[PDB]
Amino acid sequence: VSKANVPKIDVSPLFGDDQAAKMRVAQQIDAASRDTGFFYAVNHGINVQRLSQKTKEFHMSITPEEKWDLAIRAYNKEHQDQVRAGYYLSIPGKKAVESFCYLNPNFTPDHPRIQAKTPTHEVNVWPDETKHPGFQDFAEQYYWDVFGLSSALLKGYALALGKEENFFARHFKPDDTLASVVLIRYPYLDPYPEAAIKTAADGTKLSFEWHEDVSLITVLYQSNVQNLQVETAAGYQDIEADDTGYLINCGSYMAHLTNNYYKAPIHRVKWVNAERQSLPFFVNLGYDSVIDPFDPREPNGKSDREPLSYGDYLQNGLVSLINKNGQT
Ligand SMILES: CC(C)[C@@H](NC(=O)[C@H](CS)NC(=O)CCC[C@H](N)C(=O)O)C(=O)O
Ligand SMILES: [Fe+2]
Repeated sequence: VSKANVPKIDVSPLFGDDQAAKMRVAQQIDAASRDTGFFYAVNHGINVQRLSQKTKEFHMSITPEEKWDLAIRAYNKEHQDQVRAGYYLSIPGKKAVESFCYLNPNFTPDHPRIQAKTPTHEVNVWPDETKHPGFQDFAEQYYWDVFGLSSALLKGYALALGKEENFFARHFKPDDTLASVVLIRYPYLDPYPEAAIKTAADGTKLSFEWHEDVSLITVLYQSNVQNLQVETAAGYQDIEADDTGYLINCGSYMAHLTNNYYKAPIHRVKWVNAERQSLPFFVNLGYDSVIDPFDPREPNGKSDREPLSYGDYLQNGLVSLINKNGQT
């Protein structure tokens, strides 16, 4: 019933060289991360009007033929190499949500991780240029725009924890990041299929159940339709929508590294019968990236938790999320 306190943080100093101003941003990241776990990043420099318009044009013009040709393995047995990247189909009358996921544009057939067949690395699939002119160029450019924003955010998290600003960002590299963009369409449907609505223990109608994120951080743009709720000790609280800002939260890899000092907030998606967009960028590191866990509450920072390689974390995490909350 209540509304979550989600502050709006001007992140523009993180692109600059005024070190005190960066510290003032870091303090606000720290405070939000220790409270509900969510904040809006504002003054971020990304053209989100164009993001939303180009995503809508793609979602509304793609045909069933094209969806089959781009489908991940869960929907097309022919595409055994597409576990992450491709189209995630809706099922008329049963499943409302549909989406398109793409990975690092640098993952080509000649990339060494692709040649080694390393798990979680795939080459992106794209629609025909002539049916969707400019879409691939836009989407690859967007990847690097949100990469740049995420790199700056990571400097803020580092300073917030008392570390040098490259503590996380040094592991977040264009040549090997496992980060993904997902372009999700939540449709207006009348009648809305009952199989696509889940009922929470507390009676709330949901589109996606409670979870912690599989990410270091999650950088999310959504249309202006309220849908997210965050769990607190006193129950779920509504996150108000803001279609000019990016909603930021930590994933479970951050909670692991920090001995839960920055928790991964549990959140869920309420069912709303409205046409809307949900466009997450999941900040993932490289396959071999390892950050030694530390405990910010302890003077010496010592913690007993085992270091975890990002690749093993991600592979287990994505499968666990499918098993718990369903194939999307
Ligand atoms: C809550 C939003 C981020 C969005 N949900 C989501 O994106 C949910 C929960 S964080 N995320 C996932 O299913 C993980 C997708 C991972 C992606 N295929 C990849 O290979 O990297 C929604 O609107 O449902
Ligand atoms: Fe999430």
